Amino acid sequence: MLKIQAYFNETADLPCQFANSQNQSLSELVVFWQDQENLVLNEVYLGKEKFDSVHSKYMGRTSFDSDSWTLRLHNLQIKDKGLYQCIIHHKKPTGMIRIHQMNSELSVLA
Repeated sequence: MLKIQAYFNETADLPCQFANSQNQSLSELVVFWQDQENLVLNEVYLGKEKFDSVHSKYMGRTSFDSDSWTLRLHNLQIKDKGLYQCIIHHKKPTGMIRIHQMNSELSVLA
């Protein structure tokens, strides 16, 4: 289990741990990040960020980097500690197929 540690009011990079052996391009994928309570942190629909699914709890605090397949969670709260998940779908003309998953344990120290 990937364990991350950051401090209160600081920042954290939640790793998606996607080698991309599938060699997909972002324009063909749908990337989601949700917390232990299945709340959306960030969503990148076929390459474009979609904020109408993001929970207010995260509005303005996330930023996804495709180069590293990492979501950056800003302005950490002691309440942000917990388990997070990266979920990547390959959107086929039909619908979607899940091709990846990873969890990260974020510890926020005061």
